Amino acid sequence: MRLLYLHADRFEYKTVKPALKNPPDPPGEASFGEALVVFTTVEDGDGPQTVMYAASDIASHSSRLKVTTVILYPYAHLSSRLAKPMAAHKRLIELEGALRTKFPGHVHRAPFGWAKSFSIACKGHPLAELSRSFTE
Amino acid sequence: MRLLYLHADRFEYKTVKPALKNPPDPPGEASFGEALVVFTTVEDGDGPQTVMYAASDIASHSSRLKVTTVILYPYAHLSSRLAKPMAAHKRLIELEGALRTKFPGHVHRAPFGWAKSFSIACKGHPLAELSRSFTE
Ligand SMILES: Nc1ncnc2c1ncn2[C@@H]1O[C@H](CO)[C@@H](NC(=O)[C@@H](N)CO)[C@H]1O
Ligand SMILES: Nc1ncnc2c1ncn2[C@@H]1O[C@H](CO)[C@@H](NC(=O)[C@@H](N)CO)[C@H]1O
Repeated sequence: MRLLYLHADRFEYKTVKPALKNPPDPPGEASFGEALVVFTTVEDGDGPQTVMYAASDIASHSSRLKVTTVILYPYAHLSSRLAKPMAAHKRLIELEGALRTKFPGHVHRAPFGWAKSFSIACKGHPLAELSRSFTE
Repeated sequence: MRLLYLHADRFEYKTVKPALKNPPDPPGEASFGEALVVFTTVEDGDGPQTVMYAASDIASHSSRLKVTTVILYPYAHLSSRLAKPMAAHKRLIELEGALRTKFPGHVHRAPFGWAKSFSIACKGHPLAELSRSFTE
């Protein structure tokens, strides 16, 4: 699993056209104030262990940043070892649930498999932009 | 070399605090209308060949998108095989020059080694977000 952590002043996205056949999530759109935006690429052989490590790390980083909102944003582009879409969707769902056990604020998982426009205003402090890798 | 191609409606950045010791570029800030934003991670053993492949690909993608502005945005986070900063700066400079030989519009290389805030409004069409890897 490869993550990009962007500490945002604001974030918004809107689903456009699908990028699968039947995307597994409904279309939709959402916008946020200050949040940690976590661009999330599920990799082959990401499993339950990987999910728990990533959840714990997002929680711990969020805690030090003092953010109360985390966006889990499915993203195909951070890796060249992708999990298949069906598995990736499932791991993203589990990540979202595992995060709620570890982090007390708002957790929003964006729709999987839709093309989306988005807008972010990313902070420029030293911890505002970080990458993480998790394996098992 | 690992690239992320974001086809933006608008992009802006502002340098905040440095992230090296003496950053090699001056501080500053800039904003743009529609552009291809190319987040660029220089990897160990990126050389002149790599630069020319990447330049040609950015040019060709830009051409099909019909964009007339390319932002080369130094980015440390897309890879786990980074080139050292001094080499990375040099390759980024060469990429910028090699791009001008291949693409006829505005080329802007953002300051290397500064922390920066930024804002992007990224399009949601099917080619708006792509990743590339180049080696030699
Ligand atoms: N292994 C994986 N990890 C995370 N997300 C994945 C995935 N495989 C498929 N996706 C999702 O399907 C859309 C098209 O591939 C993907 N869409 C996107 O990545 C857009 N935001 C940018 O192109 C994404 O929703
Ligand atoms: N191998 C490499 N490829 C591309 N850029 C590189 C680099 N090594 C160092 N940098 C630059 O130094 C800043 C801190 O590492 C980096 N700053 C950034 O990556 C911020 N935009 C986000 O943290 C970047 O300017």
